[PDB]
Amino acid sequence: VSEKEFLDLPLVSVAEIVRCRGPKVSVFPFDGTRRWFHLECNPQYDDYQQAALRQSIRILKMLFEHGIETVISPIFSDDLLDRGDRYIVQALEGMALLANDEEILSFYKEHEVHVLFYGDYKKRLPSTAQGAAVVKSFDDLTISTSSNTEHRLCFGVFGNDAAESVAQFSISWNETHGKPPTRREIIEGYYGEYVDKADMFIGFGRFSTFDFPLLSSGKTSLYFTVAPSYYMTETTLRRILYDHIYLRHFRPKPDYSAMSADQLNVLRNRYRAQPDRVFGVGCVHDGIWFAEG
Amino acid sequence: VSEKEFLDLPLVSVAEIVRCRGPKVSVFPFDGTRRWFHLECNPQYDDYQQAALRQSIRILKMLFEHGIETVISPIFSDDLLDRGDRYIVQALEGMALLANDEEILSFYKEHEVHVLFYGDYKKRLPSTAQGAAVVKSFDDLTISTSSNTEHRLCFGVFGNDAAESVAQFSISWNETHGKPPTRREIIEGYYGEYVDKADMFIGFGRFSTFDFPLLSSGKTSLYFTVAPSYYMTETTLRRILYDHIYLRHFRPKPDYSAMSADQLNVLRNRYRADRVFGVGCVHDGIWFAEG
Ligand SMILES: O=C(O)c1c(C(=O)O)c(C(=O)O)c(C(=O)O)c(C(=O)O)c1C(=O)O
Ligand SMILES: O=C(O)c1c(C(=O)O)c(C(=O)O)c(C(=O)O)c(C(=O)O)c1C(=O)O
Ligand SMILES: O=C(O)c1c(C(=O)O)c(C(=O)O)c(C(=O)O)c(C(=O)O)c1C(=O)O
Repeated sequence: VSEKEFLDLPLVSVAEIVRCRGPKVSVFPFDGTRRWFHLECNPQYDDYQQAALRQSIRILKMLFEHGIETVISPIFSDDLLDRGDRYIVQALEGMALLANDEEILSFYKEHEVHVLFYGDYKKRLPSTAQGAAVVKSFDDLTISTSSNTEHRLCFGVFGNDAAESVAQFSISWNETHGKPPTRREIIEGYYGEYVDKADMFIGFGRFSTFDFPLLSSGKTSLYFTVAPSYYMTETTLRRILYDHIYLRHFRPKPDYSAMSADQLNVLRNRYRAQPDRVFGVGCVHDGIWFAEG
Repeated sequence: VSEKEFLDLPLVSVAEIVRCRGPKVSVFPFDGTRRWFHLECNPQYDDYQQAALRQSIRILKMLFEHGIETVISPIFSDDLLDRGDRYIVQALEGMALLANDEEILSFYKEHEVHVLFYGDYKKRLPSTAQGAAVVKSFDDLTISTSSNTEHRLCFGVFGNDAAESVAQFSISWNETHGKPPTRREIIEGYYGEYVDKADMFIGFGRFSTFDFPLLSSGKTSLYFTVAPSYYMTETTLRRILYDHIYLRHFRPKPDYSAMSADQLNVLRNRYRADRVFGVGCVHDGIWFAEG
């Protein structure tokens, strides 16, 4: 099955393929959107939060339409890369939109998305009226979308450093059960439901991943877009899916004892000089980091 | 300071720079060493475990000498990529070497390395006799290198999925202390000592990271070499270090509201021209990242 074929497939058979072979759980932060906003919109007229929210809908829609069961989307934390909002008041406007805007509520309905929140936000959100309201809206959104069974969407708010949460949870579970919680139960406790390990993380810019505790594995395929997340097109998404599905786990494994001198030379040249190439090494233009290619 | 300048530096300078600007903690699994072995050695005449061991010593020495304080190296687990051994009898040979080999005991001694092991190896490993022995060797090695204070080496053996371990550690801790353990205490519990969050991870081949629970962060800089880990030269390491130290956290941050139409255009065009690092191709059953 070739890449061009896969790009030529109608959406339905792609979603079938993904439902069979994964990725089942995908991590996708929306990074660099302030960059995107200053390049693709008019900051003098356009409303930042609405522009961003429209793109979040578009991308979530795209991911689910391609047959991805669960999306994990870090939204706000101390270690989020290229975050959507520098200051928490603006971030709280964004989160509120996530839990109250009619357009996105309609999206959750139309795509049967059940929406969960993870992280330390119940403690760490501002002890302000606004943060109280946001926490409330989160709880309400989890409730109002709880009849939706086709897709799971997990938003991460202070979704780094689960260690203390796991500890306290485990202590409680042991007190209430007489035995430690299994791994499964720990995951349910942190995310509100059981979620399988991530099959891919799609990042942007600097190679870095974050905010998906308990869900990371060496099997999680990692990608890093050159352009900020909201530049994501359906073709890009397909190149990533094709790579994860057919290329990252190609069979059969090569047998190097079976190789000709030529075959070893050919493979040696790829790895050997030239030279000492490492992906993730970059360069800086006008204060902006870009991976060298 | 530029890439060329940094590369021209005396090692001692590079190391002082690393000592004060980081990476203080670096994750470096040794991956694809079987490809390397089939490409660079003679399997009919060369001993695999010894060749691998010698390369491990070379790279570890290189990292510690460049000023890095703690190296975390996944050795064996269920989610390692391009692992050193397909079967656990061989992997136990390698582990045994790490705790018992003359050359490497000498390495720990001369570079004042304290060596710890993390993961669920005490439960999984000693199903057999060889495993039980490896575990005792692990313990002995942690103890006999314990007065070394310059550098820390953590070898990962079944060092993924710490959740259950953290849970039991916390239950026990709370039972003996009357309060939950802090993050620091949890980290000390899992690794034996407190370890700061990883500042960088250096993989190989398929973009993936693994086997450093509790120590991963958005700030962990990630790198994936094209060639198997044992091909690493001092130049590669210096390019990596330079990127992490001076590029990944460039200041000052750009101000888009202060750019000219032309400046906005040039940047808009880099992004509008669609590439994804991590997308690859396959030659002869082997995956390579596309440039
Ligand atoms: O301080 C910021 O919030 C910020 C960030 C950031 O995520 O920390 C970035 C960034 O993407 O890393 C940028 C940036 O686009 O480089 C800026 C910026 O406007 O230059 C800021 C910022 O608000 O200053
Ligand atoms: O789980 C695998 O994907 C797998 C497969 C496979 O294609 O299903 C094979 C195979 O092609 O037979 C093999 C194999 O080498 O026989 C392995 C394997 O290396 O054990 C795997 C696998 O990694 O699980
Ligand atoms: O089954 C293996 O152990 C294996 C692996 C592996 O780590 O799972 C790899 C690999 O690097 O992914 C390879 C490989 O080099 O691609 C091989 C191989 O010899 O092709 C094997 C293997 O022992 O078959």
